[PDB]
Amino acid sequence: MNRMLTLNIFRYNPLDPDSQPRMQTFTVQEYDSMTLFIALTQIRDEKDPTLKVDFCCRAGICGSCAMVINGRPGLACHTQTKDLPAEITLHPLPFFQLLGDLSVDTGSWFRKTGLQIEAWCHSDDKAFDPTADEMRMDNDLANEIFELDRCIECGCCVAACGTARMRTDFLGAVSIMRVARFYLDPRDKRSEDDYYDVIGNDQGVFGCMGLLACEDVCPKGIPLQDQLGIMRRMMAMHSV
Amino acid sequence: MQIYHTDVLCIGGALAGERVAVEASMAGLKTIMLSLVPPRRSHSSAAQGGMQAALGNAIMGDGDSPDVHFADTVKGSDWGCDQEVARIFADTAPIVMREVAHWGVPWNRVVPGKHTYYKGGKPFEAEEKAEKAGLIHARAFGGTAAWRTCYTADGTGRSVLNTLDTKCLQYGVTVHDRMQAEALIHDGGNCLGCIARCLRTGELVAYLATSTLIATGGYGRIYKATTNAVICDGGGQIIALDTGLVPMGNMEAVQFHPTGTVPTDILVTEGCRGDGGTLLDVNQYRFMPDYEPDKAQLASRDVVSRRMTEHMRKGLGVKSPYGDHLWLDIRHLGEKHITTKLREVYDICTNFLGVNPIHQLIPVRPTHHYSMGGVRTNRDGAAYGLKGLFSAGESACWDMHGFNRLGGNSLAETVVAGRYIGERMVEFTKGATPSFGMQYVEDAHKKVQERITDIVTGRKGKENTFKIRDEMHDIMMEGVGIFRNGTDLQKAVNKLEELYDRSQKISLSSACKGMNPELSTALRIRGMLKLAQCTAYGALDRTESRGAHTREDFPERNDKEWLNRTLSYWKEGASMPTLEYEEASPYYEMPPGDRGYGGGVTIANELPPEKFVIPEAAKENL
Amino acid sequence: GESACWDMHGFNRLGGNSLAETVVAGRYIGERMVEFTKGATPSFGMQYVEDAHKKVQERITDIVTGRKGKENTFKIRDE
Amino acid sequence: MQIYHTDVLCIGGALAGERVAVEASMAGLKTIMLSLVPPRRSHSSAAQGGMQAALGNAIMGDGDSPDVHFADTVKGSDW
Amino acid sequence: MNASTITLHVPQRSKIAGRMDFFQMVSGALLILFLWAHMMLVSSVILSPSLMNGIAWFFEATYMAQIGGPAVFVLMVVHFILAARKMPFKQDEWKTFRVHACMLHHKDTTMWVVQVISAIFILVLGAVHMFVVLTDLPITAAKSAARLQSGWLYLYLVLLPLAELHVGVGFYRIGVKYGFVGRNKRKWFQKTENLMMIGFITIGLLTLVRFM
Amino acid sequence: MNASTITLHVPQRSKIAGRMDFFQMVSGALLILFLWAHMMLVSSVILSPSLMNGIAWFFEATYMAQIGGPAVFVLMVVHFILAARKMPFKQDEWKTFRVHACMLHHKDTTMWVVQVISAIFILVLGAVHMFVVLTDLPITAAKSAARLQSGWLYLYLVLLPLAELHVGVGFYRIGVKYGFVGRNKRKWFQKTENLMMIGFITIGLLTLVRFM
Ligand SMILES: Cc1cc2nc3c(=O)[nH]c(=O)nc-3n(C[C@H](O)[C@H](O)[C@H](O)COP(=O)(O)OP(=O)(O)OC[C@H]3O[C@@H](n4cnc5c(N)ncnc54)[C@H](O)[C@@H]3O)c2cc1C
Ligand SMILES: Cc1cc2nc3c(=O)[nH]c(=O)nc-3n(C[C@H](O)[C@H](O)[C@H](O)COP(=O)(O)OP(=O)(O)OC[C@H]3O[C@@H](n4cnc5c(N)ncnc54)[C@H](O)[C@@H]3O)c2cc1C
Ligand code: HEM
Ligand code: HEM
Ligand code: HEM
Ligand code: HEM
Ligand SMILES: CCCCCCCCCCCCO[C@@H]1O[C@H](CO)[C@@H](O[C@H]2O[C@H](CO)[C@@H](O)[C@H](O)[C@H]2O)[C@H](O)[C@H]1O
Ligand SMILES: CCCCCCCCCCCCO[C@@H]1O[C@H](CO)[C@@H](O[C@H]2O[C@H](CO)[C@@H](O)[C@H](O)[C@H]2O)[C@H](O)[C@H]1O
Ligand SMILES: O=C(O)/C=C/C(=O)O
Ligand code: SF4
Ligand code: F3S
Ligand code: FES
Repeated sequence: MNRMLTLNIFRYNPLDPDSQPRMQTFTVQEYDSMTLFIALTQIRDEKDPTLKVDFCCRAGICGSCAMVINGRPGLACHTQTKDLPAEITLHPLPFFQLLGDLSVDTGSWFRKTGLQIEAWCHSDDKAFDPTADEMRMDNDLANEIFELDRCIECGCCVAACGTARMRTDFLGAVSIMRVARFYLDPRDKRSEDDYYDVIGNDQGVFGCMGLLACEDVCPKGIPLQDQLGIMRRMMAMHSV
Repeated sequence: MQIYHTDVLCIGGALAGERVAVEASMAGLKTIMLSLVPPRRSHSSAAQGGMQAALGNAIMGDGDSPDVHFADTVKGSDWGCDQEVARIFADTAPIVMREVAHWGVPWNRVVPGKHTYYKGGKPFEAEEKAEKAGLIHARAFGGTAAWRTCYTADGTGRSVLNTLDTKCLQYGVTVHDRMQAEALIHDGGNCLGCIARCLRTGELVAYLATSTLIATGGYGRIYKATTNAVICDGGGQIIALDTGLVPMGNMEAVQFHPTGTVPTDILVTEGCRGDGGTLLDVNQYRFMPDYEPDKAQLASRDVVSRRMTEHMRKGLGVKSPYGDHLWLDIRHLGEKHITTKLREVYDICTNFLGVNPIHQLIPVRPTHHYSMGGVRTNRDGAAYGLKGLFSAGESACWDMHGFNRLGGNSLAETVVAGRYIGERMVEFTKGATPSFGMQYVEDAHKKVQERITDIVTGRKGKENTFKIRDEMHDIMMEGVGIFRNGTDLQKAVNKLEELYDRSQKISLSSACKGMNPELSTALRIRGMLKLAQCTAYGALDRTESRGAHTREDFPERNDKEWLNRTLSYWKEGASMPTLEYEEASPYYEMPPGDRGYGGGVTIANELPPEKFVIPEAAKENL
Repeated sequence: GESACWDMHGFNRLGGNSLAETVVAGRYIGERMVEFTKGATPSFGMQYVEDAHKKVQERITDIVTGRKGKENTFKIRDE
Repeated sequence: MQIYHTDVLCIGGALAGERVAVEASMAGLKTIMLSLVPPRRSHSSAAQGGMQAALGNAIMGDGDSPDVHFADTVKGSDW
Repeated sequence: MNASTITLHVPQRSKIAGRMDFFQMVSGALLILFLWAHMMLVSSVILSPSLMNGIAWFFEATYMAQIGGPAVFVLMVVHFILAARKMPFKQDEWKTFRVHACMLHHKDTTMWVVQVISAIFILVLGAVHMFVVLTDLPITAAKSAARLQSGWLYLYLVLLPLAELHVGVGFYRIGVKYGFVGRNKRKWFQKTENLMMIGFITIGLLTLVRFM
Repeated sequence: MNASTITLHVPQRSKIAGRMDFFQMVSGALLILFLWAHMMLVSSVILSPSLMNGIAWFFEATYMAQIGGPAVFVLMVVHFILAARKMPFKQDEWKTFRVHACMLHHKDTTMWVVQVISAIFILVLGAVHMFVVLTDLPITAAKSAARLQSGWLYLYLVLLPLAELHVGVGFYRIGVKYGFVGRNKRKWFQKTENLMMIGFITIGLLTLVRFM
């Protein structure tokens, strides 16, 4: 709504060494109900096309929009210029290998960290036939299953975790909750002891110092706080 | 340079691409999946509605069978589809839904009891099967008879692709994210791979493989308003188009979805019209029984979308700086309900719009959604003019859909279709093996494709890539809409042809760098324009109205002289697509008939009564 | 190199010449290799890399393990 | 199966092999150096004597030329 | 036998990390209960130096500073070992946690830094105070003098904030992270604990002046 | 601006590392010099009680302990902070070093682990000794013979070997690690130094029993 948004965009390009980091100022007129997706895409597609942002759906369920917005890792497309102050500062997500400008590589981390935690349903292989009928599932278990499998793998809860930013081998609220989503699933046949072998030694579960930045930065609102919690108990009670 | 090998190269990492890579890998072949962004974020993840496969478990689906599914499928497709393709698919959907459910999707299941549903803008009570408690639940969607659409709360795409991906990691599919395919590696009408572009370094790569697949999805970003994610330029289409060997099928068929959100253009799901949707006018009047009396907003899609632009030409839309629009009323549906408590279209209206659905009305307008045509395939999914090229998905013309796609059938097509096309890809790869001549990968390919990069970078040829893009957008929005006439079409095709000339001379506003993000779009402007005129010239020279293609000068369906598929090749070096035509399934199981909604005026088929039922050799046994 | 018959060593190898041959021969043969490669380029028919190659040679491995023709490889090495 | 590509494939990575990989890579060609053990430890590393080459520097070689090298090489080696 | 690596202890795997984390939390609760015992007994000079002296000669011959004094010395340092695992001693763990901690502008994140700085101060002065009063000389209200006036113990204006801040963020933390969490009960817990901390620092500073 | 990844703190890279290690070496060196002076000046009980009383009055009545007490207090804690960087707290750092050091039979490797046990014993016992004698009461040999033998301080046997063991390995290591020793001179340094230490245990243990 007509007020003048000024943006300071992080600028760096690892592929030519001559490019040092800096703060570049941009100037955009704000119209009604404008997402920072609109602001940036016009900054790029209009003034400087070599700005690199990662945009996918502009509907907010994918996770390529992740960045730091005026200090908080957040979502660019799913964040609207109403809530932000008059000057904005967009920074690339931390912890993640910066590819350039605002863009970082996340999914690489998610796949390594995925194998680390082995996030899939482990089939005891009773010789199931899609010819025959399907699994027995109550609606509410499968609904919290949806609540956790609903993560959009944006990268905000890691880039906000002091532990991770401090210790890179720490595998993140993301990874804790993912193992959670296979713990409470019956279709994944895994002993609780297997689960400890995955997240029970340190660097996942007991590496958490409890900053609660996950819970407070998560854009889609996973129940990280109490899922992380119930996981640190379930694993910690491995003791006799 | 940087040549990689595999057996199965899946160009695209989304849902079909993932299923096929998982089958090549389930039978144990080595596989590379190229993806523009991590496979998790694709456009399959933005899918809010659900997955259509005949089950029989919910009360509102009691008795549903793939007979009904096939039947409904064909009817929705305006008999524009291959009925062999759709038979196989209708029977393969359940196999695939039990399977993927077994892969851990959180399908919403049935709850025994009696519930209060919504059919029209009025609720009716209905029970739920007492003995099918935990089985897989469905919902009303599209032009279905029974409720077959299977869902996980809202994001079903997120939740089906998500376990499909965990199966990818488990079976070890090597994935190079950030790889933009550019040309295909071929010669002798034999396909050896593709040349690609590193979305990190900026130099070309050239994956070499026996069996290659095109998963790249829809081309909708050639339009101003589309529900498509900004990553959808149709890459595999533009790489199969520049070969001039394999064509594009039924290209003109562009389905518009009615409930596209007005201010952002984001899609709000059809489970909304599917559970007690209410489409209202500027005065808030439910106008669907006026146009389509019985099936109302559960009508075929191109139907509701057509009716809406009609009703809006009358003067009855709501006027916005965003343009005039209608309303979708889900406040009807209940608050603690909202498709299991959360609904994730609730967040669409919450964050992006000023509307709360349990109070106000969602500004909604017909806007661009699925893209029917694509790389033509066969019953086994091998692409047309070139050997060893395969395709599945939105980017593909399997034509299990025809001229209108029935809602919720595209997910089942990705897993149903990825499974089948994959199976045939698997045994073709476990068959004969090529000879990779490097005067194909090297001669042209790396050369021609590196050459277009150089011409777009260093040269005069100055035209700004964003002006040809946005001028294209205006050309498509005005020229080819929902309602089409002969003369605006040809006017469009003429300026689109000259824009293709202009799109060959391209310049960049920028200063070259390792990986310039501008060049990614600039080099594909030519391609965007090309398959856009495939859709336009496909629609101009098709004089009849079928499916979402509705011609104001030729409104009848005209089964006599077009019951068919518009195949567009390119061949050099030209300014215009060559248009050839091909029979829509001679297989006809359900002969041409009335859909049971819409204003259908048909010039009844004359020739077909010869053949009709001759299902002679069915290798549809599976 | 030593694996090669270039024949700068003939039927008696000159002392200190075998180091000289590996580096000198690498320089010369190498230059020539950059020529033959930088020029025309071949076609890898997989009915060669796949057929035989993998076929005949994995056949020697399977015949050595799971098969008969039972004799100790060491006795044959030392004999 | 599990196919790798390069321009220059050096079967053996030792001393001849390494030089040839170094000039192919010096001209910037994709090159794979296969070795039965890490390239440092080969038989070229066990060479204790030295490498025979014309100098002009040593006082015991003052006046030394490749003529004599060519000659002694041919002649100690028979043909 | 297994003396190189490959995996853990015994024939398969080692649970030591959880046991010891569980033991960092059990030290946190036990130390919190003590510091309640201390801020009950010794804050009784506000009420009367007779109540503090009486309940002070009460427990197991004056809280058994033979058998209970070593309890809290060994237990407080054992806590020290369990926590030093995570303390940002490395110059980059500090530098980063300070850069991230200033940019996030997020609260609980920044309180970790106070758990740390407080941690070193209450290590030294906590040990040296606990020691000077941990010795012989059975307890009186009069003895202080071991504080105050002529006394040269001026540090409970420093020890009191660092200590009761630490115990507070620690009480809050041990609640989340182990499943006593929210987010429902998260806020009631949040201002319950915030209230609890500022309340103990007040009646401590008033035990401090009302000891004078 | 740089609140991200990139590389370190200034427009190229950080120099914090060398400065930081170097100052661990100078905190070890300056602190070694203090302990020399301490066990020289106040190790005078056996020479004469009058001599230590006087040499204490030599600089401002017990060697200026209001400017020298906070010197070794805050500087000794800053040592603790700089060295705690490498201390094997993480249960795996312990687990590994214990197996590597027990399998290697290598001496100085095994001396690092005692450098550790010693360090924790002297933070606690040392902070409370340094503190109890740092609080006013200018020194008298007769009052120190007070505590020792009563206070009750005593011990220091549970301190003297741990302490000088530590200082010893610390001198040995600091010499090697920055290059002040062999090979050529190496053994002279180790045998010489082990003699420095065993001598410090002697003149300390008798400064100890003779103070009684
Ligand atoms: C908002 C929205 C909602 C939808 N809701 C539903 C629904 O409810 N029910 C339903 O049935 N269908 C729905 N659809 C349709 C759905 O998108 C498709 O039918 C299908 O899910 C897409 O899957 P796909 O694998 O063919 O391709 P996509 O999922 O579209 O992705 C294509 C893959 O190929 C990759 N790729 C892209 N470009 C290139 C390139 N140049 N080179 C190489 N690789 C590339 C991409 O990275 C991607 O991974 C919806 C679509 C949208 C946009
Ligand atoms: C003790 C000894 C001392 C010598 N001293 C001298 C000297 O003093 N002066 C002098 O001029 N010459 C000397 N020589 C001769 C010298 O060994 C050779 O002439 C030359 O140095 C060998 O170098 P090379 O790189 O060509 O081959 P090698 O050193 O023999 O290396 C062989 C390479 O091929 C790899 N390889 C091996 N097997 C396979 C396989 N099955 N498949 C694929 N790759 C494989 C190997 O792993 C290795 O990398 C000496 C030789 C020996 C044995
Ligand atoms: C030398 C002494 C001490 C040091 C060095 C120290 C430091 C720390 C640190 C750094 C943590 C954070 C652990 C983490 O973030 O994961 C912690 C946890 C904690 N501290 Fe202490 N502290 C000491 C003594 C005390 C004292 C006096 C109390 C007073 C009640 C206390 C109570 C707690 C509690 C309850 C926790 C939470 C336990 C957990 O996270 O499992 N500690 N301490
Ligand atoms: C068995 C163990 C302990 C006993 C019996 C005890 C007893 C006392 C006594 C008698 C006092 C009052 C005057 C003085 O400080 O000389 C006191 C004050 C204080 N003590 Fe301790 N102490 C013990 C250990 C501790 C511990 C573990 C801490 C942890 C930080 C601590 C911190 C304090 C503080 C901060 C004060 C003054 C603050 C206030 O009164 O609010 N003490 N304690
Ligand atoms: C809380 C108190 C103390 C702690 C935690 C401590 C611990 C340590 C540690 C862990 C190191 C190892 C550095 C490394 O391994 O690279 C070290 C080195 C050393 N320490 Fe201490 N110690 C303490 C008190 C003392 C005292 C009282 C002295 C007496 C002179 C001393 C003298 C030294 C010396 C000279 C070094 C060698 C410095 C170097 O390696 O660069 N430390 N100390
Ligand atoms: C301002 C600093 C210091 C002063 C004024 C000081 C002075 C004293 C005094 C007065 C005594 C009493 C002698 C007795 O107990 O009869 C003593 C004993 C002792 N103090 Fe210190 N000291 C200081 C620093 C240190 C340090 C850094 C340590 C490290 C462990 C230490 C450990 C000892 C030991 C081990 C003894 C008795 C053993 C012996 O004398 O050999 N002191 N010191
Ligand atoms: C309870 C445990 C207590 C933790 C241990 C004690 C504190 C941590 C010890 C190491 C501190 C490292 O010191 C930290 O980085 C360097 C030292 O190299 C200092 O020097 C500089 O560092 C960077 C510059 O690139 C800046 O963040 C900082 O503003 C600046 O001062 C910082 O001021 C300090 O924040
Ligand atoms: C640097 C500061 C001081 C160093 C402090 C470092 C903290 C780490 C100290 C404890 C580490 C002990 O390291 C190792 O732990 C494991 C598991 O507990 C012990 O394991 C032993 O006790 C456990 C617990 O009953 C048994 O299950 C096991 O059978 C037995 O072997 C080892 O006996 C011990 O050697
Ligand atoms: O709006 C939806 O729910 C989806 C419609 C479709 O694409 O079928
Ligand atoms: S937790 Fe929230 S932020 Fe972290 S990935 Fe899952 S969704 Fe994105
Ligand atoms: S922010 Fe960090 S410490 Fe665990 S509490 Fe969340 S991951
Ligand atoms: S852009 Fe798709 S989620 Fe932000």
